[PDB]
Amino acid sequence: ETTALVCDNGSGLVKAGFAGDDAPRAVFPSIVGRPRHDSYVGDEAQSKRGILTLKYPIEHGIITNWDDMEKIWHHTFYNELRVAPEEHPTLLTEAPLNPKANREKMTQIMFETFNVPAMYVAIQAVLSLYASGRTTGIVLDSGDGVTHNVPIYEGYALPHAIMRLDLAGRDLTDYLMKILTERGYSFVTTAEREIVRDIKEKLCYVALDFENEMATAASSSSLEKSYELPDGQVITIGNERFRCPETLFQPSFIGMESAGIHETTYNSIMKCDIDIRKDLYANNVMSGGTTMYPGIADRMQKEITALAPSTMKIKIIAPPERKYSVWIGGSILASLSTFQQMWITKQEYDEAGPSIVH
Amino acid sequence: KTYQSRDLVLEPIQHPKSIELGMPEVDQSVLAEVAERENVIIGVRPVDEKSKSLIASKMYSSKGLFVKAKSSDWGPMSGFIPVDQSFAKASARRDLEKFNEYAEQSILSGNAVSANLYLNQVRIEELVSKYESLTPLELDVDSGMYKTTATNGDQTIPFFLNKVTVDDKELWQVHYLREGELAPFKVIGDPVSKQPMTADYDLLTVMYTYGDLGPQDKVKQPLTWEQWKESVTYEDLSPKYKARYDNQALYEKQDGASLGMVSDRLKELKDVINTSLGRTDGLEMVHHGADDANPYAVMADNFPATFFVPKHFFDDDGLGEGKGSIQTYFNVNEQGAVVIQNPQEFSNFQQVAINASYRASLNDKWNSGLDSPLFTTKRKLSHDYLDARDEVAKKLGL
Ligand SMILES: Nc1ncnc2c1ncn2[C@@H]1O[C@H](COP(=O)(O)OP(=O)(O)OP(=O)(O)O)[C@@H](O)[C@H]1O
Ligand SMILES: Nc1ncnc2c1ncn2[C@@H]1O[C@H](COP(=O)(O)OP(=O)(O)OP(=O)(O)O)C[C@H]1O
Ligand SMILES: C/C1=C/C(=O)O[C@@H]2C[C@@H](CC[C@H](C)/C=C\CC1)O[C@@](O)([C@@H]1CSC(=O)N1)C2
Ligand SMILES: [Mg+2]
Ligand SMILES: [Mg+2]
Ligand SMILES: [Mg+2]
Repeated sequence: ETTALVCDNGSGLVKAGFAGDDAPRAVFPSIVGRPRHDSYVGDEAQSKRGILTLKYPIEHGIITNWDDMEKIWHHTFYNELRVAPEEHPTLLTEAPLNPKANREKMTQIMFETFNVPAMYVAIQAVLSLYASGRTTGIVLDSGDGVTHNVPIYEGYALPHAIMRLDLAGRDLTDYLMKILTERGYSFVTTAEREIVRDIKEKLCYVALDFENEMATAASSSSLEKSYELPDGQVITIGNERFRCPETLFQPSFIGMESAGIHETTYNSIMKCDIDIRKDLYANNVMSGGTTMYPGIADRMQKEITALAPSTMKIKIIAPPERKYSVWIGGSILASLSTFQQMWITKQEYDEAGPSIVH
Repeated sequence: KTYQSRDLVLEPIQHPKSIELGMPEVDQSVLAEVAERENVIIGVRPVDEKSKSLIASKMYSSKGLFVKAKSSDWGPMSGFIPVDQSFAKASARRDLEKFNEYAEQSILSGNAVSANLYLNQVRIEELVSKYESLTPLELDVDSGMYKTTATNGDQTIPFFLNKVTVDDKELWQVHYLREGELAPFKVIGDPVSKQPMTADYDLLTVMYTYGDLGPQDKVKQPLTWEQWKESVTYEDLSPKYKARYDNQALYEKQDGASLGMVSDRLKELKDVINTSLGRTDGLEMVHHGADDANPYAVMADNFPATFFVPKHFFDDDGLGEGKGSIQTYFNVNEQGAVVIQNPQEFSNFQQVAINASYRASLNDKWNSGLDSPLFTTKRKLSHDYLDARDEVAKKLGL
């Protein structure tokens, strides 16, 4: 009668908890800090920042530093969840298009290093769709390091139509730091990057009509907002509020030749069977922290409508808890005891090796 | 007009009742605005109705964690904190030895002083005429003082009021019979101003949107000034925290042990609340963490509670499509305070707020004394989570 664990390994945040719960118990930064002349994970690494070099083990949703990822998982089990991993089946999440060698290495660490009794690896965007009570639809999942379009039909992702856009939250914060120089402000350091991330989360929004919003900001101060820095200094933000998330729709703002999130969504639906397109258009689910901008669902509704045939019903589902939809979907999946079938047991790993995950 | 969601059925309130609250109406209005501005649900534990004019006057400071002795809710000492805790509210008279020791230690350690109790004519009129807590004053000729009586519960105790002139104000000093002898009544006063302290506003809980959940929601145990210094990097702190890093006395007074078990969200919201109330520089009403993190929580002493919610809860179908408004199912007063009268009604309110995307923090001590443990992780699961799980199980053949 052991409770399964659910761990969403994000480029910026790790979300961890127990299957059966409606929210993760632990949410902390995906960072490992080493003294700058023995190791800190998450909150403590950020808190002790001034005396640590910080590293991100996950780049663009993909685990790249396995030794640092082991520290994150050890901290998740022993310090955050306070569980013994050998007693809990563990569901881990992966980015769409995660290389086979990566999930095999992930499987090898779970069984050999943590000795889990069983494990399952789920695609992050598929879990978001489950969190909204659906098994068919198209997910736009945009987090800290990467953005994806994942069309899903009856529980299964359609791999040929998956779209990856490297633009995500961190690039938007870097872009906000950059365009803030255009009003005389200078944010450059790692600590200053965190102040800009906070300005972005609090004051940014997606304009329904970008050009009209730029005209309004240019001729009046009605769209301006004040923001108090930690040291008491008050700064003013104007058109940067909507220019920053506009990059999702116009990636050329940051030098990227890629199509915008509205275009990748449409192109993704167009790569799917005609008989299923109506089901994707009516079930466009948004998830991840970078879809949290006010006005993003309405802007996506307007943009998809202009691209899709007039007879098509377009619906954007953007739940208030969409920053945690991937974790929620993993909790739903791992708590259905009738799903104790697709889990890879430790006995099966001992016989077949890491390839059993495929 | 009926709230129906899974096993939760709520009927509209028939004949809404007026509930007296001790929190001044202006303070309720401020907290209603804080809830809207900050987009959080703020719950505050009861304040006795007779503390209202004391708190509203803005004259007194209030008791934080270092003053665990209870306020009194009866007699001439109503709203103040008696040094002899047999004159305090019933929870204190229940464990008299423990509460008398708290009162004494708070004074002997310098966290409070022993002050005399002076009541003006206005407070005497309030106690005699408005609340009927004291019987009319009878001129006892054998002392010069004016005799009055009060009930604690089954017993009637006499008090003697003496007219005095202190700091050019005409007041009544409270006296009582200490072992068959007339003695000045003592109350706990502020260690700096020496004036009697009133009860505080104890946060019952703060419910934050699911979208804003993060590291600031981690409840932390108090740290010593040394341990806190080592855990933070000076350069990243605000002027408020740099001052505490450079001054041990400032840290111990406004942080560490003085807050108890608290999250970063709550530390900041406490400052927002006190600033919005105009309660700074020693007159703060919120001193510590919420009851949801209190290991010594007593569920029976948590009601009636006042809840302050974001304004969309009062809109047509504010609770969601076809669910109606908060005031339809819970009693809401003129200031926008949702008055929660018992554990069952608090359990219903929490489930409604959780379904509307506001996160609960559950204290297991809240289940102590209940017929059934309403405040558990499983019983408080969001209905969107449970419905999506039902749908996925049905659709995937699971
Ligand atoms: N309210 C908000 N408004 C705008 N952006 C936000 C908001 N909240 C979070 N973000 C951004 O979302 C990111 C964190 O979200 P999330 O947890 O979904 O990412 P992740 O899972 O770590 O990353 P990935 O899935 O891309 O590997 C950060 O860029 C953060 O700044
Ligand atoms: N977050 C917390 N962490 C640790 N202890 C806490 C926390 N919240 C409350 N406490 C404990 O509960 C106490 C709060 O109650 P307190 O204000 O002293 O009395 P009360 O029951 O409200 O009556 P009066 O205020 O005296 O009228 C103080 C402390 O002993
Ligand atoms: C509050 C919070 C937010 C977040 O999303 O944090 C994650 C993880 C974080 C790691 C470094 C930082 C100093 C530590 C903790 C902050 C965690 O980096 C991020 O802020 C990066 C850099 S700026 C940006 O937008 N993303 C995202
Ligand atoms: Mg993610
Ligand atoms: Mg109190
Ligand atoms: Mg208190």
